[PDB]
Amino acid sequence: MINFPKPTVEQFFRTYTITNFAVSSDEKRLVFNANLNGKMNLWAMDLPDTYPYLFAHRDESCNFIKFDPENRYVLAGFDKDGDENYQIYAIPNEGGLPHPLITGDASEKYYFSHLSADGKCVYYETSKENPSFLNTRIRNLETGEDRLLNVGEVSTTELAAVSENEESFVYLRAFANTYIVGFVKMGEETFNITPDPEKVHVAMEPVFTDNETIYFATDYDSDEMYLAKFDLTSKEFSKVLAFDGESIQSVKWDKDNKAFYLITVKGVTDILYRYDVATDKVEECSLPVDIIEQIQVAKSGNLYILGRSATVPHNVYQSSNGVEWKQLTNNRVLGLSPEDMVEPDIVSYTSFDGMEIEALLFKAKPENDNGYTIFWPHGGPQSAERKMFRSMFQCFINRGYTIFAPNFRGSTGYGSAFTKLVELDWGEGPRLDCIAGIEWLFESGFTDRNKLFLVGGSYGGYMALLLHGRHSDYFRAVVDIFGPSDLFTFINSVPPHWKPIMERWLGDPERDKERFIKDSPVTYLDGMVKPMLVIQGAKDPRVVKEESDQIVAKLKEKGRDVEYLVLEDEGHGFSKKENEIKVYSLMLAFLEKHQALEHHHHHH
Amino acid sequence: MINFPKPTVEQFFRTYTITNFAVSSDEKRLVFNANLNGKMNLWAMDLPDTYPYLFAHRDESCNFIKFDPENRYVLAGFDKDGDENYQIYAIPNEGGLPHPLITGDASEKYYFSHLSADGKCVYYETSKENPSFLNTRIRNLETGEDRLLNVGEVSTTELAAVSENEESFVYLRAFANTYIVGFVKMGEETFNITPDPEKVHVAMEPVFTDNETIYFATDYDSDEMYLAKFDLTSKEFSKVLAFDGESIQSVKWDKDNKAFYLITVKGVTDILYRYDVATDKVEECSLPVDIIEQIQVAKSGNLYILGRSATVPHNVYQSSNGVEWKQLTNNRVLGLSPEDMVEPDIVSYTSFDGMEIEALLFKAKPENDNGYTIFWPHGGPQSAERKMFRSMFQCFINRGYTIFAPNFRGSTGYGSAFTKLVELDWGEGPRLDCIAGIEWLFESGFTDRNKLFLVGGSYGGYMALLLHGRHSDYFRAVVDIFGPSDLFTFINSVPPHWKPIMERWLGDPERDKERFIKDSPVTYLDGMVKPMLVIQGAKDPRVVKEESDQIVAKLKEKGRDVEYLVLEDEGHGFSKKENEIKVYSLMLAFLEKHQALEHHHHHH
Repeated sequence: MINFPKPTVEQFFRTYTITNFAVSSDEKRLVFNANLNGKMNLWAMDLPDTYPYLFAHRDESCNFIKFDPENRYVLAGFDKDGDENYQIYAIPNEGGLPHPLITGDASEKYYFSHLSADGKCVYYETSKENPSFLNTRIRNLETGEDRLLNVGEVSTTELAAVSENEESFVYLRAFANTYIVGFVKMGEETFNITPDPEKVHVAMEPVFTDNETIYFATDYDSDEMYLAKFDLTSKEFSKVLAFDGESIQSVKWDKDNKAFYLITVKGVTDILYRYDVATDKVEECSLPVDIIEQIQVAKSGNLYILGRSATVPHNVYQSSNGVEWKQLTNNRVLGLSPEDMVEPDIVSYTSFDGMEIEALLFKAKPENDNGYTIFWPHGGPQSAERKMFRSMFQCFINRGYTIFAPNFRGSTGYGSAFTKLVELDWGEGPRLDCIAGIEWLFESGFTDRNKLFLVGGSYGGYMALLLHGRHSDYFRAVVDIFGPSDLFTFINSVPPHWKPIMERWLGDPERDKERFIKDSPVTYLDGMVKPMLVIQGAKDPRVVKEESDQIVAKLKEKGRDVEYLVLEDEGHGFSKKENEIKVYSLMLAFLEKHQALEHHHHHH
Repeated sequence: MINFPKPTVEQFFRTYTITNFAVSSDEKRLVFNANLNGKMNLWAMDLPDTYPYLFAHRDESCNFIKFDPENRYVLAGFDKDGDENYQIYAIPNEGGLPHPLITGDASEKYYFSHLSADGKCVYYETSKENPSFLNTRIRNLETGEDRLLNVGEVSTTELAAVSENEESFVYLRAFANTYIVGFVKMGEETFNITPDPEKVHVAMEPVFTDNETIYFATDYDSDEMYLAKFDLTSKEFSKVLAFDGESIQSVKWDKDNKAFYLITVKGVTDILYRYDVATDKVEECSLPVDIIEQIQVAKSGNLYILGRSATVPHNVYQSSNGVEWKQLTNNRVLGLSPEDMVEPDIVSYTSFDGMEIEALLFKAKPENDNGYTIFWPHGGPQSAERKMFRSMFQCFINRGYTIFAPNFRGSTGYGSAFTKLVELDWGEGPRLDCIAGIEWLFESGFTDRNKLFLVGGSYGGYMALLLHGRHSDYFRAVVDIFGPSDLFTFINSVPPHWKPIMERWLGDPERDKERFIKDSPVTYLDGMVKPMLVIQGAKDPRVVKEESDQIVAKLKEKGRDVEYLVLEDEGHGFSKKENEIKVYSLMLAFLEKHQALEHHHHHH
């Protein structure tokens, strides 16, 4: 009847992000962090009523939310403008204004570790007197007394679990993202929790089941993360449950049912399992989305997840049995449904050394298809592109782009060994996996030559710059979103507590000088001749602004076609809607103007 | 445990407004207009799910919302930055971007009147060819055809109801706010719906129950508005149902139960009644709030309202039967409950001629009380101050102010005769009502001399200016929010279609020269010695910018303490949160600094 034009990119601009949530011990309140009003703030629902209200006002990113078990307060962590100098604040149980609780100087960090079961004692890590390795302290909220509990040594040390009786403590000590050693502290004495800490492995997600037992996730002597157990009395490590070709990334003790909920990564999706300890039996549950951001188990055995799909934005869901899910939030893409968006095809190709590489290909719909492709290397590097909603992707797909995102070596979800391959090799193997995937796109016919764009953020921004420098001929245009450009400057500018990890992840500036030169994008500045858009957040602590200033500066001396957008109030990401939309709008205009006119004149 | 500071002012800044709403015919969608994300936009709930999602993006005020009966579209009307040039847009059933439907030049107005029961034909009013009186047209959505239906004559005329068979039409013609004459057009002939249209009276809210029958509210030969019926065949007018000391202001036909829902005004609250036509019986319903803003009756008989109370913000409720209400939305004040806010005491005093004047007194809480009082003349003037939420009041009360809001002569809610007393008397009767209220405050002890601020908006702002001009000694400082300052400029600057009403409401600038001067604030410019803040929206069509510009320009010539805030992107109100907050912040800081220093030195 009325002729409504088809959807435009502006419809994809009004979707918000939910980063995080928590559920009160009695399940009467669920609080979540979302930029529903244009900036990050905590919102609440009085379950079962799902109409949300503002729970606290702050307009900052939030790193954790914790209910008092006796409902006298809510704790949350907030930084400044993407600072990542998170500190700990308290909020009245009914909401209100955050109140400084465990805070200090603007450059200090205060991370929440554990809350005592009586709600009196907060365990946390701080960088204050120990920037490199962090100290572990306790604040007693009744008396105000604050104690040193553990002094970090050797590498970055955090407190990851505490026994009901507050006599036993599990620490995790990170030497790399793939080498994380667990130890228990009991007397003055300490104990490894795997059989051999000299073996490269991760221990994650420890939980006390007794004052004398922990279970946790580890890939000790395996290519996948499995469920292990450690007995503090006998000091016995045991392998309990493993999944063929899947890594456990989440362990949740359902105490009253003596059961675990376990999330695994199987490539580009997450799977949920229930494990009944007593009957040693495993139920395969069903998730309503493909990618889980967070999960919580209430005392009653109810299950709460935060997750998303390719075609479904961040939403929170509730289940009793882990099989039928009530969707609680209703975060949608304006006027559309999953059918209106594109699911990616999972696809694979063979790389230079015979290694099979899995990738996500999002084909533009014929009706929208503009003939161009965006090659998107994900950020990390020890991360992944997965069936996870980014309004960014579907926005570009709406404008008609095909998108290709390969999980180059270094990506997670393909076992421990695959993930280690980017270590000490940021610019050889992964780059060649990308070139190989580009060649595959041409062979496939889903990309035409001279119609390939290149877009990437963070590590992907570095890869965008690196591919630009050394393989310019492939690309029509490049977008670099906070990409490190020089490895010597970058490894010196990361936060101190990342420094001990950087020797194993990246390398050493003096010992590995030659590799560092060869993998730094600024070394190939002369080869960066295609039009380029650079985007950076001034407050970024991971990839500091200087990495984007220097590369833009060096290009501008050579009179190059470079655009540069700085967002004064953001860090490693865009928590404010205004800024997010500004970035989308600019990337779209940039890519549009660098398509070829290809104007056809017909018989008229 | 944790020492939380007491509620601050900034907690009243995060509350949003809901101005208007509609429910689909099948009750499976409810759409409403709100500035929950900082600007006005349509949000929606898939009932019984109440988690809302964005339905249309526009960032503009919305004057109506209308579902298609066959669920192929939603109509809505938007202006530009508080222009009040509303025009008609269509939105897909699922939501999306509004599409120009019945629109034109930026200065033109297109007001929706009626949609045909098949969803084919849209009746509307436009200023285009008849700015003073308006014309009524019809648009066929299947064909694109647009016919002229009626030409406004004599005074400003709208189509208020259309029969099921589209052969009879009720028009309303307004000569004053208290004088609105109804007539019916069938064939080419027209009849009065009241016996004598020479009697000053109002007819309102007509509804066709048959193609031969209408009911409506009117106050013909009465001091209150009552339910009335007019039979189109026999041309019989009947007085059907009246409520002692209450005026009907809304009339809703529940067709399947042959029943009426009627809302009355009884001073400072609204009351809901059900009237069963078959049995001539009245059932008194209960409301979950004191002031109703809008009401729809679904075909199933279910009841939907939007409203508020002194301590409960705008919210939407639903009922099977008008007794037990389900609150659908959760618009709250951040971290607070009703009990944390102040209910006004209902008070009354005798005025200069013995007339009784009702008033709302908000007493500051002992623990907050700063000892000052704010005197607030409401806007309109043929409006009222009522037990209605304004985040503004509770914000000032929290900071420690007592607030007094009298319903001076001209106010609604105390019968037709009372409402007319402001007509041709803006600056005398009501001015003296205010003075008597101020004298009563002093005598009651609830306000001290030298501790009285004055704050008003619209007609309230005119009154603020006048009270300042002729009576400055009563006041520490004054806030004028978009108030007319000079009656000569004002009456010439109002919108074209408001002009016909203006001779009866205000008067004639030649015939009434003397009174216009006596009642213009700007003739008492010399008496405005107290410090004053002035607030104006640039796009305001009711009280144009020039009314505030000129009074500020004149006070500045005499070196007076005047502050002026213009909001470039607002009209006669603050639809955008950023502006509303700037206004509150500035008012609070203005009133603080013009309190007396009151420093107390202690023995320490």
